[PDB]
Amino acid sequence: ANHLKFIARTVMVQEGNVEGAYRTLNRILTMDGLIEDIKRRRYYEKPCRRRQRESYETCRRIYNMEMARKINFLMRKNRADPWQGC
Amino acid sequence: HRFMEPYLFGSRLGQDIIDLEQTAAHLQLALNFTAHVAYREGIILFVSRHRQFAHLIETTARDCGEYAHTRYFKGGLLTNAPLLLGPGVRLPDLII
Amino acid sequence: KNILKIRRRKMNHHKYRKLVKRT
Amino acid sequence: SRYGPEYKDPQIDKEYYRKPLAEQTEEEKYERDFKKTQLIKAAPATKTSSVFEDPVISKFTNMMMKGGNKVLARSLMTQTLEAVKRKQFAKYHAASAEEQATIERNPYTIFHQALKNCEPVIGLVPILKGGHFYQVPVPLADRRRRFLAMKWMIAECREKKHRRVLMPEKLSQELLEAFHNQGPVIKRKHDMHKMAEANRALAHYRWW
Amino acid sequence: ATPSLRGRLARLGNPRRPILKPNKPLILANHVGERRREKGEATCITEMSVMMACWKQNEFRDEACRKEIQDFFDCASRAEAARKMRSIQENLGELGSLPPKKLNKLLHRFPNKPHV
Amino acid sequence: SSFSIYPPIPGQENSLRWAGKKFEEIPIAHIKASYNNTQIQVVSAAHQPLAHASCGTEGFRNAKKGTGIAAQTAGIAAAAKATGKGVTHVRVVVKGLGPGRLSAIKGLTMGGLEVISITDNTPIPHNGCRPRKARRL
RNA sequence: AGAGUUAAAUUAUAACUAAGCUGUAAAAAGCCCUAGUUAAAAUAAAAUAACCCACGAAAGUGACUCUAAUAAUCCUGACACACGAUAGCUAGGACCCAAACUGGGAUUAGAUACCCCACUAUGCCUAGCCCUAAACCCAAAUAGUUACAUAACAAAACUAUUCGCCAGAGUACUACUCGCAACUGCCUAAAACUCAAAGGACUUGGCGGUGCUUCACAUCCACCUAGAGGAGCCUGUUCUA
Ligand SMILES: [Mg+2]
Ligand SMILES: [Mg+2]
Ligand SMILES: [Mg+2]
Ligand SMILES: [Mg+2]
Ligand SMILES: [Mg+2]
Ligand SMILES: [Mg+2]
Ligand SMILES: [Mg+2]
Ligand SMILES: [Mg+2]
Ligand SMILES: [Mg+2]
Ligand SMILES: [Mg+2]
Ligand SMILES: [Mg+2]
Ligand SMILES: [Mg+2]
Ligand SMILES: [Mg+2]
Ligand SMILES: [Mg+2]
Ligand SMILES: [Mg+2]
Ligand SMILES: [Mg+2]
Ligand SMILES: [Mg+2]
Ligand SMILES: [Mg+2]
Ligand SMILES: [Mg+2]
Ligand SMILES: [Mg+2]
Ligand SMILES: [Mg+2]
Ligand SMILES: [Mg+2]
Ligand SMILES: [Mg+2]
Ligand SMILES: [Mg+2]
Ligand SMILES: [Mg+2]
Ligand SMILES: [Mg+2]
Ligand SMILES: [Mg+2]
Repeated sequence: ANHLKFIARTVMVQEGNVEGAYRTLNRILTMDGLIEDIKRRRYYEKPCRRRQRESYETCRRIYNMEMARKINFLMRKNRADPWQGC
Repeated sequence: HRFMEPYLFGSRLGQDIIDLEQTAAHLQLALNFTAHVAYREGIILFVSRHRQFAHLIETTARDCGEYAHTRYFKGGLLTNAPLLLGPGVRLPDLII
Repeated sequence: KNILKIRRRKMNHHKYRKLVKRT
Repeated sequence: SRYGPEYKDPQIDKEYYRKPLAEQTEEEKYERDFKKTQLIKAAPATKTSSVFEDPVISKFTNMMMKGGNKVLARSLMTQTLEAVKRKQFAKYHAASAEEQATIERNPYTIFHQALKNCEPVIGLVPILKGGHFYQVPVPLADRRRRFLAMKWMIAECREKKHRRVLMPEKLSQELLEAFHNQGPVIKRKHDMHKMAEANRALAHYRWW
Repeated sequence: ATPSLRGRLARLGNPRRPILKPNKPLILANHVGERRREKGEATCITEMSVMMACWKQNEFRDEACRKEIQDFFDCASRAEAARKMRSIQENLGELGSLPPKKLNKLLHRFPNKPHV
Repeated sequence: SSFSIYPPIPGQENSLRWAGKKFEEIPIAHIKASYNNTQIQVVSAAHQPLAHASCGTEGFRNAKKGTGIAAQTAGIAAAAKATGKGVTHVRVVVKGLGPGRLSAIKGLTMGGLEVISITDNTPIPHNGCRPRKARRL
């Protein structure tokens, strides 16, 4: 309100392309986490539920990061086997 | 492995180094035992599950006249030999 | 599991509270 | 069902084989059609190489057929065509010179035009959501649209006529009304379109 | 990078209050999850709207406007073609990673050792 | 062709004009996209309301106006009234996350308004007023 | 623990425009002193940072600034002393928003519930009480070891010095006592009586109005054709005789 308008969360369209500008803005909001916060703030969540959600998300992130790291590590062994039939 | 500590000389920047004095000491006894088993007409089976030198191991066993196993080891091979190999089968006297 | 004993204690406490309220 | 999956549908068009040298894209396919030992099913009795038959007419005759009286269905179709031809000729001869250049007497083209006029554009699908059925508007396939167009006219002419009036006589009038966009089949199509326009707000219920 | 795991779980050696309370043990499995199929949605809604715009102003007659109806038919044909082809292209290719069937075999080739 | 998605703030000296008017004088279009309704109000740069159109104002109903088609139609309805008063370019300010969010934006273009920028002014409190309790107890 | 301050949102309050706004799977009710934009005090709370793991004995604490300040030259140790989440009580104040209860509107055979609307105590500040939680990390404190050694699962098995508890289950977070600003309250806490069991863990089936993939080819739907349930008759049943 007190801040200047048309500065935050504003994207300029290029050559009349509106669908792509909307996708760019949606990606901006998703990467900044505003979409999830807005969807979460529709109904109040109790602190116990907030802590449970944070712990579950942290565990899921750790597991996904480790699985991705192992997949990237083992990506080398996807080549064709040179010792087939031995 | 935890049981390889007495058999290790040290670590050279992460990579463990195996001492060769104990290696030769064990290898002399191993070769003597294998030679005695072969001399006493014993069945020697070269077992190795590794898809890089399977052909080399098979050729070495063929040259030696001893037997080889470099493929998928079946479950009841040595235990349930009378049903996996034949009615009456003589088990190998040495496994390398 | 332990939920059976928890529910039994809950029912006993609820009945005691209702009895106290009535009398 | 007696034909195995390897059997392929026959080709009845004679011009497809008469000039295979006019194009090369079809050559690459028709040369390997027989090389793969592709067996061909027997040609159906209904379909032939005659130039005076149309698949739309055959489908309409099959739909009008009751039980297995294909001869009766064919006779009804021929009588309907004769009736529409004679009714068009009567109006052609009763009209003046300017209307003769506009009125059409060919029964096949007016039949096809009436079917296209009575073909619906979109249909309604009942979708269960929240324990209630909603008539979601949905685009229709070409075969479904043609089948609905034929079925509406057949059902209307089978029941909305007098006992003394015969099926070819009723169908002759109904074909002309549909061609001129005045028939109850056209009214039913408009009713379906209006229902779809009313239920357009429920189109988000569709998931395909 | 990987989030820190030191001092997170409830263990005898951990002196502080546990931070994470995993639903299931944090053991890296030897098989990745199967790819989830995307939920379908209604298509050609914006074109059906402009098609019905003709009818609402022309008393529901197709002889008034024809371009909207033809465009709606083209949209329906394109939607059907995309439903047919994407259903077999997406389950085959992802353009960013290997198929889950190959990934499961790759993981089984180099599995984890929670024991010993 | 150096193009920046950042808005042209008045503090700079860039020369960008739309129909001869600067970015500051271009009218605004506030699109409030709720979970059950979508409202559009096109106002001038001087905060003077020019046009107003909502999904309920188009003859829809309770659950009918909550769909995206209602917002797409309301976009055209607002664009027609905006063009009736001589508006060619407008700055879209979106408020709230709803199903008819992009639908109204594209309906404006369908109705004949050229969007130059999309502003997402969604009210996100910094843990201020306590919202209502969760559903499905 | 005190003193001072507010960035976002919301609202009491005014102006222009418009007719609905809100409400759900769908509706109805409610408000049309309504809704959108532009300005707007007071109260409440403190987006991202936080994929951080710090402080405090625990409860608990993460919008900003300032003051005071976080014991023990460090073992255990009560019924003694001091604290003790939310909820509730008393007196005074504030009340945007949320909400027990309540009153309407939905659904249901019933719905004094889940769903929507309005509103009260209350959640907010000062002082005084109340002293309870799945107050759980269900793992006591102090210094240690990786020796022997997997009931099962789970957070691996254990030493040395202590304190507090545990003697089948139901009765029973009960009755009767003592004590307590608590008087529908808290702590401690039995017995008669009934049974031969009460329990923790695990395996296999079965089930699931759990969820994710692949399906239905006369099969569920999207859809096609011909019939039953309407009439007479034939025939077989259930009933009266
Ligand atoms: Mg009891
Ligand atoms: Mg601590
Ligand atoms: Mg668990
Ligand atoms: Mg509950
Ligand atoms: Mg204070
Ligand atoms: Mg403010
Ligand atoms: Mg006030
Ligand atoms: Mg009403
Ligand atoms: Mg904050
Ligand atoms: Mg200290
Ligand atoms: Mg002490
Ligand atoms: Mg209180
Ligand atoms: Mg109040
Ligand atoms: Mg309220
Ligand atoms: Mg009620
Ligand atoms: Mg307290
Ligand atoms: Mg706690
Ligand atoms: Mg305990
Ligand atoms: Mg102690
Ligand atoms: Mg076991
Ligand atoms: Mg006892
Ligand atoms: Mg108690
Ligand atoms: Mg008591
Ligand atoms: Mg059937
Ligand atoms: Mg019959
Ligand atoms: Mg019948
Ligand atoms: Mg009958």
